[PDB]
Amino acid sequence: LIGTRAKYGGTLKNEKGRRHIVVCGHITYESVSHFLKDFLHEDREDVDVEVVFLHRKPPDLELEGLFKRHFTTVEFFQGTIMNPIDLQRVKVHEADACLVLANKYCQDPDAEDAANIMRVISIKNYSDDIRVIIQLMQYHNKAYLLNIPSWDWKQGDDVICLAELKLG
Amino acid sequence: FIAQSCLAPGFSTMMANLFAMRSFKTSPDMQSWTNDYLRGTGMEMYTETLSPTFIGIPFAQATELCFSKLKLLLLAIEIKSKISINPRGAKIQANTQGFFIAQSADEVKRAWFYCKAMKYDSTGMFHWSPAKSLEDCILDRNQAAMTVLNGHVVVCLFADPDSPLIGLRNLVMPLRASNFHYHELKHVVIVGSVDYIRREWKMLQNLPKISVLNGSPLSRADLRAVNVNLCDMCCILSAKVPSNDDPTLADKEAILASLNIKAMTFDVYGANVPMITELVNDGNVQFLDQDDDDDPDTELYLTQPFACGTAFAVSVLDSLMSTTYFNQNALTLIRSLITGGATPELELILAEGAGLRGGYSTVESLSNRDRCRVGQISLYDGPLAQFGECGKYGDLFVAALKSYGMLCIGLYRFRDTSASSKRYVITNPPDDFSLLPTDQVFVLMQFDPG
Amino acid sequence: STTYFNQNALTLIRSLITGGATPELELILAEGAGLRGGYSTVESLSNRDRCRVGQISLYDGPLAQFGECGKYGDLFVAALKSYGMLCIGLYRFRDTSASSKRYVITNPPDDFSLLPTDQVFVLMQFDPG
Ligand SMILES: [Ca+2]
Ligand SMILES: [Ca+2]
Ligand SMILES: [Mg+2]
Repeated sequence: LIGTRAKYGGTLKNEKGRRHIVVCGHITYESVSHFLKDFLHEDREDVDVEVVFLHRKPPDLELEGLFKRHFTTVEFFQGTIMNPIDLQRVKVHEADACLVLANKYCQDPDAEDAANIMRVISIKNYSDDIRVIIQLMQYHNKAYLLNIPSWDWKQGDDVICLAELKLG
Repeated sequence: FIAQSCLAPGFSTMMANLFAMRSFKTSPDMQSWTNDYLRGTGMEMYTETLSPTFIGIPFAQATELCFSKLKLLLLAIEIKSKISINPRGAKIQANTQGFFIAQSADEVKRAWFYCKAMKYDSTGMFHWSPAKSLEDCILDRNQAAMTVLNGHVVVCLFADPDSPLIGLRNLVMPLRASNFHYHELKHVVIVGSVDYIRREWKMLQNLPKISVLNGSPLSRADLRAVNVNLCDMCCILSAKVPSNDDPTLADKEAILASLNIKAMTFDVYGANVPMITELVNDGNVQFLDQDDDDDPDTELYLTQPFACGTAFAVSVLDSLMSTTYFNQNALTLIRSLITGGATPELELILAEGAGLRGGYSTVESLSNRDRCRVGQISLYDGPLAQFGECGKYGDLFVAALKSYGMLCIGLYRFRDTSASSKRYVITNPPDDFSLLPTDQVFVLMQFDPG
Repeated sequence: STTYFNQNALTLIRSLITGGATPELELILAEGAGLRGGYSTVESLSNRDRCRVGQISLYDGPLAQFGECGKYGDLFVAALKSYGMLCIGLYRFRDTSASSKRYVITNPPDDFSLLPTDQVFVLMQFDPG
């Protein structure tokens, strides 16, 4: 009943002239390790961009060690993107962009796409002027995101359709 | 409540707040429109025996005196066995039970101490039709585009063929009451799967002016076919079972449909389309609106979408259990005001299993058509426009009652007086309240033959 | 990661693999009526002139002289000036001797040695007629 103290929580500390992004969705050891390797590569020109991860379930021991090795550039927070309180903690309004990862190996592509679409609505509800990049499983779900009044492709909003690119 | 909102937008919010027991403290300084809205939320139904001083006077003079003197709104009385809503030319008899709207039961006691010192059905309350077939009511994309649909009602239904039945009568029949003439009846079009509506067509055979369009209301092609930009009210109803995977994902279907319509452009934009949305979870109301602050712990009736008559949920109906026990007549007034006057043995007719059966109209039967109905008016034009500029609410209440017999219940004005066409509900403003030319008044309209 | 650092990078990918997907095509498709046709005009027919992804062979043709011993840089220069083709890479047999398996070489150096059985990834222009 006493248990242990909340390992991950609180509000991200603000810094002057600091650029950060929010990554949500499928936060597992496969996605985080692969994303961090490509995001932080020596070939790409180095830019001071902070990476903030938001997820509901606490990370396992393997993911915690990965975050430790990237202590000065990667942070993790416990919470859901559907909660406006949790959105304030990670400071989405000050984030350069929000990245929504998707579970490619999912039993129901419709269920995965519907959950990811709801995440964009929650982010756009908090503030419309946020760049959102989302991975999409099926092409017919792209119409729902385009019909959102706050969705603007000219402002940087992008949809990465796995089915469209794979078959292309 | 959704059907009543079609006739008068924002009526569902006024109905829900009038049965939830809320204690209202006046505040020194806060947001102006919230302060007016919160004062209305402190109003609820109350019943009290009328004073003997009121004996022998008509109802119109009785309710006018209560508003001017006792600052109480009398809207219904009981004549004995039956309840009449704003009766015309009805005397106040001895020991009469009256229905009042007030902040608390203490204020209501002043009324007791006042002193000088085949066209219609068998019941004749709803219109009837000779059991039109479902196949004749099915329309295609080109069939619905070529026909004119102005001032109609669009019912966005999300239901699987195996989904539990939600009783699509309860939304259509109140719109088919005998209070409305056949020329002023609002056309009803249902957008959804025909397989689900087929099971619902048993009790919709005899209701005139019903249209069924196959497809999904999410698609923009179906919405443009039925001309959603010209409809009086767009209703979003979901009948699918909740998967219980996540509370925030329960209303993903209705939220997407509401946002899709708000963004469409017509050759008039979709943001001005009046819509009402059904929510299975209270916490999903935060995604219905964009220009507002959201809080998980806030109460549903405190939210902006609910205050504007846009969002609705069954959680606000739990207060009816306590209200019914303390007074059986309170629930009877509820049903007669929202169901279009559903007489008792009419449910006995419905319980038989043969559906709605019609009857031949007689002089005795046609007398039931004369009763008050829920309506909304505007002060921009007409003979009541003089009070819009600077006239007080009390002056409008007396003038409307004396001239046309209409009983003003509340007001429906824009949230911002200056940008956005959002209107919130004020229930029973004080007699000294100031009006605006862009105000809409909830009134109880008498039946005018012809 | 590529999309976040540059939005134009994703736009190039979509145009290169989908044959050209203009933004308002997505809006038309999102309506729900499917693909919609239109009457070709003088301006509408101008969109047909754009580069396409194709593959050529150095076995028999006007560019066959570089197959024997010509360098990759010479083939890239000659093809661009004469035909407008832009060489992207090579599609060469795994074994030079045997299986008919060809692997992909992306942007070989200008000093690379070509083979008569080599295929080149090129971007050919639209030729009317
Ligand atoms: Ca009260
Ligand atoms: Ca909101
Ligand atoms: Mg109230």
